[PDB]
Amino acid sequence: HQFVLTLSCPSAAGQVAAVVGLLDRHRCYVDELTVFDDDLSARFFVRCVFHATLRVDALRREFEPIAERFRMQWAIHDVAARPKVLIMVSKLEHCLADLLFRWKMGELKMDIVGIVSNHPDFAPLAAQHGLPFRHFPITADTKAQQEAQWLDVFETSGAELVILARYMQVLSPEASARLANRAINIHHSFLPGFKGAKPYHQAHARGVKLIGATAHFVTDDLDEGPIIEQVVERVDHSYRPEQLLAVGRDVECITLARAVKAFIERRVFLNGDRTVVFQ
Amino acid sequence: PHQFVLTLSCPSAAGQVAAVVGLLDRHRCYVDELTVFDDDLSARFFVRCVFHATDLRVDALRREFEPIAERFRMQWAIHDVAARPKVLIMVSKLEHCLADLLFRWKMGELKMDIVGIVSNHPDFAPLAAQHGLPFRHFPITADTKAQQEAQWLDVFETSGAELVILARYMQVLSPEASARLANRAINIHHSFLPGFKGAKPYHQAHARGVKLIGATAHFVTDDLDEGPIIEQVVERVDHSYRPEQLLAVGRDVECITLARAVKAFIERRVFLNGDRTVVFQ
Amino acid sequence: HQFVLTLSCPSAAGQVAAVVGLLDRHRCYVDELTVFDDDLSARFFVRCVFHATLRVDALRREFEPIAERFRMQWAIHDVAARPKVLIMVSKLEHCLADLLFRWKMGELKMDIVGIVSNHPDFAPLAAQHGLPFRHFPITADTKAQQEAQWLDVFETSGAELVILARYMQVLSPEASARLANRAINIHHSFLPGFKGAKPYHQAHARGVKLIGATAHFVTDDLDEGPIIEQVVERVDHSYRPEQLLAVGRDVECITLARAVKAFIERRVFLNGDRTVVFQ
Amino acid sequence: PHQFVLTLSCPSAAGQVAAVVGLLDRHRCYVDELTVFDDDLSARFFVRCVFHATDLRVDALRREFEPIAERFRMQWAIHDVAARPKVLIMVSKLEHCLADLLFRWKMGELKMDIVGIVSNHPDFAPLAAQHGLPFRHFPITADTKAQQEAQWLDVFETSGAELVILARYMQVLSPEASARLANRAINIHHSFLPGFKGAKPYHQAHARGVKLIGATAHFVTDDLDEGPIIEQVVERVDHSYRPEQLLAVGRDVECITLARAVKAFIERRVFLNGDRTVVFQ
Repeated sequence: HQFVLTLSCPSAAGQVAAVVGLLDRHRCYVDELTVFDDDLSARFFVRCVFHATLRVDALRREFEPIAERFRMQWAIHDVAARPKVLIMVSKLEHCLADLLFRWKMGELKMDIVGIVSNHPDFAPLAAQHGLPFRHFPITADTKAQQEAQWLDVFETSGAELVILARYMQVLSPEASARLANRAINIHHSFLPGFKGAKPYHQAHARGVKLIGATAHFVTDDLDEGPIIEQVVERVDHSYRPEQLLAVGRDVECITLARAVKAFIERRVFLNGDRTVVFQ
Repeated sequence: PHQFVLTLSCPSAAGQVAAVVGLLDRHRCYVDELTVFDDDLSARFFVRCVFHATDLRVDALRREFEPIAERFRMQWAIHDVAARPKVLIMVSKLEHCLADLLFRWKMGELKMDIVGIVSNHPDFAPLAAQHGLPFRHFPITADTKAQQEAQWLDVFETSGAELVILARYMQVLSPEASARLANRAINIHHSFLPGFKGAKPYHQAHARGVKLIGATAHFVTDDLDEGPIIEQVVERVDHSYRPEQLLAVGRDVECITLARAVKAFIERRVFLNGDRTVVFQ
Repeated sequence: HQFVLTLSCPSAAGQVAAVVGLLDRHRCYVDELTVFDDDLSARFFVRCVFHATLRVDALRREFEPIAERFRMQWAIHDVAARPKVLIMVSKLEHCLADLLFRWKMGELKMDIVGIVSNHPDFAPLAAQHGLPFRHFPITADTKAQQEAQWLDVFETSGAELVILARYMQVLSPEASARLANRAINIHHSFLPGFKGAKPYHQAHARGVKLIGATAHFVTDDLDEGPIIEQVVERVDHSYRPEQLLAVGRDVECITLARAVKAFIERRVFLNGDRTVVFQ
Repeated sequence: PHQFVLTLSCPSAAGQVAAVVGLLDRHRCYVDELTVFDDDLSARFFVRCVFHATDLRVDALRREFEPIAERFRMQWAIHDVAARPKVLIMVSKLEHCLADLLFRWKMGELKMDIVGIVSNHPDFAPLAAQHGLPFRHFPITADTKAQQEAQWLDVFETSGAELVILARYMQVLSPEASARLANRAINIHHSFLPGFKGAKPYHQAHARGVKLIGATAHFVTDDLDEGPIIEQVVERVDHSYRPEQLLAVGRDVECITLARAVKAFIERRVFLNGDRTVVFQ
């Protein structure tokens, strides 16, 4: 019966001794351990998976004063608990279908509390998987009201993460602030970047040899919130624009799944405007 | 078998390959490799064909190719595969690409004849000397940009080089110089996802927490670092890499990316296709 | 409206001229061309995707004397035709489920004429995809007869390919000969090779840093038939035997899918005991 | 910051990290890196910790580590990160791994001191000279296998090298030679999937139509080309690669694989774990 401790704090003497000292005090066998010290942000990170050899509740309570002393933000999760997630989607199926398959097959150990959309298109996909589907359409005069609707479902469902599986509506500053660091977005990426209409036609025109994607945390910042994962795939001159699009969508699937997996396995930490991701 | 390679590009139309293989069959040439690509968006057609004589009057073959090139409006060439293409390498104060190229050359991976190394600095004169290669230092001052280009462009012409490699040569070629070296000069630079402009891009990459570091090799044009892409390569990095460690990765990726591009050029596998390239494997 | 011509023959002068000359004679625009000449087996290979600008039927008819002249094995397939495939499975779901997903999502453009198994485990899965499922159990005294049962299904179904999605019964020499070069198998692979009991425990013990898989054509040879694809994934010392197993199964999925796609897109040719695979 | 790296392995038990960090805190050392791994199947525990002084009596730190090592039955070492490990490189007639290591060394990627290059052949004497490295040629005859090993084992001892790198050294080390170099010699060889035994393995790989070519770097034992694996790498190939082209790829992968193993060793990231290894990133 395992548990995973994660924590970050300002780097300071005695932090490791305090943490391992506690684990030892409560006779915890350490199944996994990973530590990282960022001398530039002056921040320390720990992920520890362990199990007892009554003891875990005592460890949790005694962790409080250590956390206060070092100003640590931390969490201890039951590894058997499946994090609750809400998946948002529009009219593009690929990321949603990919996540549901990885979930079906046991790769992503999470509880999908629901699938929410501005379109009705994937009601049957949600049904084929026994998952609740909520359709909240948007009109010109109801953008703030529609957001409140799905943000309400987010709160009442107990979800701790919102996965934007190619949800195509721009989130308001207030939505983004409210979901800051508890929502993961996915989009395509190019080297060099292409902005504006028909980016895959631009990428074809420029004859790029790589197509990519980036998964990041949603924040209420001027630019994209913190990067979690980036992946690229090699292409060549024989790829028409529609074939580049196909590669991009595939890379979005892998990229999103990696990000989501790292979040639900407690391997992703915020480090200012960037992330720490443990393998 | 003594091999030759025919490369050609021309406007899209029917019957080119038939005409080419017909001529080759008549000269009793065995086709070892044949790659064809039609780009229906740019309406351009590309062929690379490696062949050898089965029993070869190569001059008579070229002569008989003319009616074909004229009919189909082809740009073309037949090279002797044994010939080592002549190349001129430009460098400034950064050693890494120049050193990587010299290593691959010395070990026989890059089969080219380096007619000279040219630089705005004297730093790598000893490196050149150690490899038995001519080195020329042509310094630049605010006033002598045009004069200094004329100097190395002179070396380029008199040496017989058919390719100039900018191995992190950190001076911008004039529009005059780019035009004279059109389709005959390859540049390398670092590439980021997302892009970073201005000073200290590796520090920006670090602060942005990128998980990839890349590089792009391209043919040189007037549009600074943005000519036709030949090759792009990236390497995975993570949160533990400080700016100077990302810099080390970028320089490594520049090396591999440039070497790949130069190799495709000397193996006659890269063709211009407007603002992009066709690179056969 | 596209067609794909594939052919292999003993390498001889005039072979390209004959093929391109015929394509030009019938005003066929070439969408894709790939040729390869193997000077060691002295064998020539061509894959050509084209469309007419009545003409294709005449081309097919006139291809016969050229094929006879050069001793070519060849085929012209309608690209819109979905090759018919039969999938065999036992109690391991992973490859079958991966193929069904890729099929469902339109990546593998094939008609699955049926799923056949020695166990009943994946009947519900088959029903969920609207596919025919046949359970043919095996007992000590009926191994020859059970093979006949699914071989009959294979013949009557019109399938041109049998995909062994971790079908765990050894095929008889007669079955192997009958399915020669029309069936694809998948198995795990290691560097170095591990034979016998618990190969993932052996891989863990030896501390390998890579886990792989190989997809190959079934033949009636002593060793496995021609290799179509091999893939490896990196692992490390922290991977327990059960985690190595998980990576291996994942790689089997990717490897099989690549081989199957290459077969249904007419990109794989036999070249004696090896294969030519066009990208 | 002047860094040190502590490495240790010991039987699994509770309390080691606490004791280690406690000591480091007592000497006001800042922990820069800490990697821990317990292998519950071999019942071995491994730690690598990089640290530096903040306000360092290193010999008092070592002295105070003794009670900890004794109690927990640890094999351990504290190395100065600035120190360049001393290495001896063995080579025969194949240049590729030696040349690759020498380039990575010259360019600053492999921070080690090469105390010498030893060979059963004279071929690479000039390669050593050019890098200012001592070269020793120790030829072998039918009746002198034991005498010749004694010659280069003597160089190993007197040179103060802590690592022998077998850069395609093609003589089988004796059981005595292997024993003296236990945990201190790295070998490289090609690896295939499936495995090929005997003459002309690349021709065999070609005939089998393999789509990958690999290499394995390992510690040396009595067991020929078998020993604790440090690193494995593979490169994709296809039907168009002739046997000699497969060989060229295999040699390239041998270079990369060996270089990664050597770098892991000199960075103190590789631990023995019975018949396998632990390699921290």
